[PDB]
Amino acid sequence: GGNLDSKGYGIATPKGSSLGTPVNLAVLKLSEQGVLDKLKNKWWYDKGECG
Amino acid sequence: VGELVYGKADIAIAPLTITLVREEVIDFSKPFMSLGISIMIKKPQKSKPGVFSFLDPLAYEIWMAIVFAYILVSVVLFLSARIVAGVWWFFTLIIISSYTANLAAFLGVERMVSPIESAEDLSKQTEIAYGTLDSGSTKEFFRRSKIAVFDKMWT
Amino acid sequence: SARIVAGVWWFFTLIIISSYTANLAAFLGVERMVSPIESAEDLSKQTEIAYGTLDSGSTKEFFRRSKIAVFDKMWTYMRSAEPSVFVRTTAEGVARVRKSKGKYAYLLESTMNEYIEQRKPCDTMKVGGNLDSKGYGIATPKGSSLGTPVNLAVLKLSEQGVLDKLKNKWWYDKGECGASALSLSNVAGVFYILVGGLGLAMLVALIEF
Amino acid sequence: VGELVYGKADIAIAPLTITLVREEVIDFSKPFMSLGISIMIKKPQKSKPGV
Amino acid sequence: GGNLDSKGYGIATPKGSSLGTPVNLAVLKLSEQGVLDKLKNKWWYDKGECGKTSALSLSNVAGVFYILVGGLGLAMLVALIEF
Amino acid sequence: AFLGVERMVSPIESAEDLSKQTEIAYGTLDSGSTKEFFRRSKIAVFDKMWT
Amino acid sequence: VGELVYGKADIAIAPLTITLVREEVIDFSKPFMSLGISIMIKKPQKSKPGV
Amino acid sequence: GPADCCRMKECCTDRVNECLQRYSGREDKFVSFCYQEATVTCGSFNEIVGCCYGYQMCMIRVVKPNSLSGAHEACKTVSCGNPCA
Ligand SMILES: CC(C)S(=O)(=O)NC[C@H](C)c1ccc(-c2ccc([C@@H](C)CNS(=O)(=O)C(C)C)cc2)cc1
Ligand SMILES: C=C(C)[C@H]1CN[C@H](C(=O)O)[C@H]1CC(=O)O
Ligand SMILES: C=C(C)[C@H]1CN[C@H](C(=O)O)[C@H]1CC(=O)O
Ligand SMILES: C=C(C)[C@H]1CN[C@H](C(=O)O)[C@H]1CC(=O)O
Repeated sequence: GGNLDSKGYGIATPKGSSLGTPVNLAVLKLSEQGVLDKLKNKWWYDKGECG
Repeated sequence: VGELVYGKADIAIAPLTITLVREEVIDFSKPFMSLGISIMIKKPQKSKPGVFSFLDPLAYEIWMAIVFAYILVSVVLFLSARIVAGVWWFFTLIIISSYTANLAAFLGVERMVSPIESAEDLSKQTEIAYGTLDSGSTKEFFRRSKIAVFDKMWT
Repeated sequence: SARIVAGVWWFFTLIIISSYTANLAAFLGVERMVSPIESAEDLSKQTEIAYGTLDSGSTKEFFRRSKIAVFDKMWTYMRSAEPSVFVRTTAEGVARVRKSKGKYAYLLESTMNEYIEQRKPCDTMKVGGNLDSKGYGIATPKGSSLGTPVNLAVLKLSEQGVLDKLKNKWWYDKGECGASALSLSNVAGVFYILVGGLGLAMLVALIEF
Repeated sequence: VGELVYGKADIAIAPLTITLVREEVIDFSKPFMSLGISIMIKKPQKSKPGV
Repeated sequence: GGNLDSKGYGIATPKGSSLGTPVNLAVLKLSEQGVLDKLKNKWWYDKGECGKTSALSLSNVAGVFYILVGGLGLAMLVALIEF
Repeated sequence: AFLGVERMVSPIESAEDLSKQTEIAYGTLDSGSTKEFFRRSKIAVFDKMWT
Repeated sequence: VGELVYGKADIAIAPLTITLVREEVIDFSKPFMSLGISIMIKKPQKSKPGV
Repeated sequence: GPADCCRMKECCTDRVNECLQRYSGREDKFVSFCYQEATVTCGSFNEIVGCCYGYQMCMIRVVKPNSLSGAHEACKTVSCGNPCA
């Protein structure tokens, strides 16, 4: 069946940390470049043992 | 989250679900992965064709119609006969050929049955027990859920 | 003498009925045929079906800035192709999909696609998965006081299911489009000639007696 | 985005896609809806096959 | 059929020109990088307009029609030799 | 169905098909121009194969 | 190649693949033979009919 | 450990030059060899391109035997072009 709710994971940083915005823009860049997709496909599917 | 608040760690990288309670204390980067609470069960053995897989390649309408046609031809013969036997032969010929071909297109389905098609159905039955982790965002979701179904499930 | 006649005719009608059976099997195979387009890649692999995006916006820019192969090739094709595959509005693009007899494909965000797919005349559909995974958002000027309250609010609405219920309200609930084998029509004709034959049979039965 | 940057509007609520280019100039709230680039065609019709 | 001989084109430069070796190394780079391949595919194949069949044939049955008419011919023959 | 299955199946067409399946392992020499080609290759398919 | 650069041999005649890396160190004559990277597999068994 | 651009370039020219200094009079012949070694030592974003391509081409087209010093001095400021392609 479908999903009960729709949410997402995330990288967490202390409030007012200097790393926060760089991390965010990094996640965005990785998102558009397809690095995240390729990564999930790497770990989840590509080596997939079922069929 | 704790290590983050109390400064035992500068950053947190993990399958950490974004929640309002965590967003109040910490900062979440834009989500790097999408997910949702879903249901996992044991895959059933194939349901087997059954006898209905034989009535699949020929619609019920064609069976009813061929029966009515059969008795109609019978009552016609009851009352010259050569063209009846010929037309009937042509008819049954076209039908058996069409069935053979369509059956060939149909083959096996080999599709397994699904006990539960959605989350609510679990709420409607006590036969299949279900549960979540001892802690985490899913359990907390069920706990705080003000929605009818999820409320019942949590109860 | 008559024996070889019956034999030859029997062989003839045998091969013919067998051949008919087989060809019919091929046609039902044609209806059984799947996957005209199963993926974004297939559009990249074929030049027969033209495809395009909006004149501007995040999709076109995604294709422009994309360094990954398939989308790159697609962008090259789209920019180079004439007449322009780009449309001014979403409704224009959809209209082009409807008018093109399936010769034109429209690249648009999952939302708009699902919504139009749920709207009459209900002649359009979304094929395959999504090219990329992203989301919408409420935008606020940098350093505004509204940012954190708005964010926490969107989170609240998310966990409360308000967003879900809202989409279900606007997309599906108001949707006018609604939620195997053995064609009856094809057999209907042979049924008609059957009834006709029985009619002629009654005719002969009457003229005799 | 322009109205927001040049301060003619305090907030923007619309199907605005999150992009790195937009995330650099303005601030995006956590996504309230998920989507993706998808392909649309005309559904084939098997109706009225005839005799 | 196949090709009669196997040869190639090339970029030509005057003997002792400074451009020769740079041009050569450039062509090698483009070759290995797949630039030549993609270029050829661009101009030749990609825009190529010339690019299985469920349809009827009257022809396949024609042979059996011929053997039918032949059989009827033999039938006429036997019918004649009898009478 | 049997007769169909016999001819219908195509084991391999091009390298891309090799890239798309994990069932049939594939490889090159320990050294030489081919391995180096795959290594230096920035082209999608060959890149994937090399990885 | 080594023997050619360091002068242990005056010429090299062999199935030596032309590469830019090798063209930088040595001089290649026009190609005397054409080739390309290709795929080799085991040919499927023709028939094992039985009754 | 980022390799930047400029550091890579100045490294490239420097290693090429220092290498070509070892071959006197054969300088025009060994340009590609020394460029290969320089690309190895300074690293490259694209293996085929090398540390600085435009400098390599400039050297190849300009450098004549014994003309090393002036040729390099002229070629080291030149645009490297696209390091990714
Ligand atoms: C633009 C990209 C950087 S991205 O979209 O953020 N990340 C890509 C990644 C695959 C992804 C894409 C989309 C989503 C996503 C998940 C949920 C939602 C809605 C339904 C709720 N938003 S929320 O953030 O979970 C909530 C707690 C308010 C909207 C978008 C989550 C992750
Ligand atoms: C594995 C655990 C306990 C974590 C992982 N994700 C959820 C979280 O990030 O809270 C938890 C799972 C869950 O709640 O079912
Ligand atoms: C509908 C339009 C013009 C908007 C909506 N989202 C995209 C955006 O955020 O620009 C645009 C669509 C697109 O680019 O495909
Ligand atoms: C047979 C060998 C080891 C040689 C022949 N040509 C390639 C070469 O010139 O490097 C090598 C094979 C290869 O790596 O494909």
